[PDB]
Amino acid sequence: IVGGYTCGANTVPYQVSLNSGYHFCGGSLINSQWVVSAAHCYKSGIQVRLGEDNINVVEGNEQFISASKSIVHPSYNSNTLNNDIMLIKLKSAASLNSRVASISLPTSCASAGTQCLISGWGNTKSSGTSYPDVLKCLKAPILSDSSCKSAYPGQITSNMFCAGYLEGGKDSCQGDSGGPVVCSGKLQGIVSWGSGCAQKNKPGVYTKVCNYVSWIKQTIASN
Ligand SMILES: NC(=[NH2+])c1ccc2[nH]c(-c3ncccc3[O-])nc2c1
Ligand SMILES: [Ca+2]
Repeated sequence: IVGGYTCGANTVPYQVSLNSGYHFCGGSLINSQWVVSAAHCYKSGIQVRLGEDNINVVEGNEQFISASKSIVHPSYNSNTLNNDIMLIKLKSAASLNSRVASISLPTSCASAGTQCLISGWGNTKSSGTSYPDVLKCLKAPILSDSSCKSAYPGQITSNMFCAGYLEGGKDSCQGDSGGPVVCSGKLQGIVSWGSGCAQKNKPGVYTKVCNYVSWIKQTIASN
């Protein structure tokens, strides 16, 4: 997260870290056995880490559970990143409490102007790599579709939305991929891509979760 602040241990109880010997992506807990992340974060050998704050120290509240299966959306395109969403089922359910909690799926899409919270352990520099130990937060608004399409002409599908600051300085970055964009208590986006990090006129692009709620409910219901 570039231009963000330290969230505070366990203030974001639905944030998960996807780990394969190191942190590589974020994700959101939506029920005690399912996590939603981005299809480009897929790999085998994923351990889901819940109740995390400092990812390099065990401090208490952490739950490490291995993933039983990862379901990348059947229509995910790795060249356009359209349908960039993946569901991970956990080997055992997580114990929920106030430090580990699920986030709700939306009942409607959000409008531009809505302010949202983006969090993650990804890069905090736009030029160079500086990964934090603790979780960083950034509050960003959803931009209008014209500013998003004018920024990435021909690269935005209707399953993507832009959120961020056109003046630059604040944005999500690598390491944040797969993580949450929560607005008014609902999971509205997933960190998917952007051109560099925090660059002027290059806002972040997120998977528009409101378009996958029926798919998520049907896939969890049949697995
Ligand atoms: N500007 C953003 N909001 C953003 C978000 C996620 C990213 N992930 C990446 C990224 N991911 C994997 C390898 C290199 C990257 O620059 N760039 C990213 C940029
Ligand atoms: Ca820790």
